[PDB]
Amino acid sequence: NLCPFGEVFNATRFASVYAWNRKRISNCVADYSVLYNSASFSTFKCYGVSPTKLNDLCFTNVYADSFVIRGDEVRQIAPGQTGKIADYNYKLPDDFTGCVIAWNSNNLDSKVGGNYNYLYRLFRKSNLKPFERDISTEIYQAGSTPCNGVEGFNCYFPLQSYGFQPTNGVGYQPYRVVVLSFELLHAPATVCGPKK
Amino acid sequence: QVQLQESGGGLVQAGGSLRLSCAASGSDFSSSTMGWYRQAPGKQREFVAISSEGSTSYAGSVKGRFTISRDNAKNTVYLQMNSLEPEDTAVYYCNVVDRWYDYWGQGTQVTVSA
Ligand SMILES: *[C@@H]1O[C@H](CO[C@@H]2O[C@@H](C)[C@@H](O)[C@@H](O)[C@@H]2O)[C@@H](O[C@@H]2O[C@H](CO)[C@@H](O[C@@H]3O[C@H](CO)[C@@H](O)[C@H](O)[C@@H]3O)[C@H](O)[C@H]2NC(C)=O)[C@H](O)[C@H]1NC(C)=O
Repeated sequence: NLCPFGEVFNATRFASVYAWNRKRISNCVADYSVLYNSASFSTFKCYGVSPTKLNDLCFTNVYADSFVIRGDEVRQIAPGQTGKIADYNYKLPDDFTGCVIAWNSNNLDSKVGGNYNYLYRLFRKSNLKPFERDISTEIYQAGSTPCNGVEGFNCYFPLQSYGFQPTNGVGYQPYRVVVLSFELLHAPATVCGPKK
Repeated sequence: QVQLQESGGGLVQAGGSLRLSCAASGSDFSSSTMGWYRQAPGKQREFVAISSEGSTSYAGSVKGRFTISRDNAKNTVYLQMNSLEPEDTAVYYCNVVDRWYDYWGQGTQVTVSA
């Protein structure tokens, strides 16, 4: 029947950005119209495809990538960004055709005295490849001296907590982000809209 | 859905030991990341000991005191907590990360008196 958009946007659990969730959506029909119109989503920006023309188009694969970040960091979910989220947590490709949907979730993903459940990676030796996921927890060597698995002077634990409080201003608030990833190949199409 | 079975904890004398366990069910925990984080009251939650697939990794004050082990067969991670000090009083939460999500335990209270 219809592609399962209830399962991705109204999921009970949203992942931390370093451990982002990829659900694959294939072999169904998808009405993106109700999503674009909804004022629930503050951010709904598409790259390389018009938001009007979503129900016309046909794609080989559509992936749903979903995670929770800070409100400032929503800027980094775009092709050709840099920053701690784009370099070390979630990287889009340069040739990214797809849509970035985000909304505020301050009321669910903050509790009083901080929500320490959501983390982000702060250092990595290289920047990530596109759509790469790192859940490693080795100590980052920031200095000349080797780390021996211990948080030391120039030896740092790579995952940092957001620690979302509701008293934080809007830039430091939890936003849930869904990334729709349209892949086009020389393969046959699997997901078209209602109008095709 | 995925669940985590935290077990262990309670009160101990300073210099005492403990052992925490966290057993994982509901998913594929091949090459997964398992270990413990602690939150003393009013402080930020900070990490204690953790194994991702490449390396295991320990907090600064617990090297030599605490030891992390897992058997992949039972999908359980263990934390042998020796030489306990009243600084170590915190709620201890296990963290399991599979291919799809990071999951947290509910938290076992560990309390050390002088
Ligand atoms: C994501 O979530 C919103 C919120 O809806 C809630 O979660 C859904 C999964 C369902 O369990 C809902 O029953 C639950 O409320 C969904 O949008 C909402 O759709 C519901 C109908 O399913 C709307 O309820 C209606 O409200 C109008 C007037 O408010 C009544 O006239 C109707 O009879 C009916 O009660 C609800 O208002 C609406 N909320 C918003 C924010 O628009 C949404 O459908 C869901 N996304 C997907 C794709 O499933």
